[PDB]
Amino acid sequence: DYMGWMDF
Amino acid sequence: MDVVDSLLVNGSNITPPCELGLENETLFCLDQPRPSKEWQPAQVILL
Repeated sequence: DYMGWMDF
Repeated sequence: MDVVDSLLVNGSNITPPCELGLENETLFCLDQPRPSKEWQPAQVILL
């Protein structure tokens, strides 16, 4: 997922 | 996205355009934006 690599 | 909507539609992804008329499905350089929102451009700047 794209919002996932750095979800924070 | 509220911050820079015109840059996230015209251009969209961080992969640059290479579009040749001889080729039908042009996958040279640019991967086709999926999904077109903030997405991978926001994650590459750290957001």
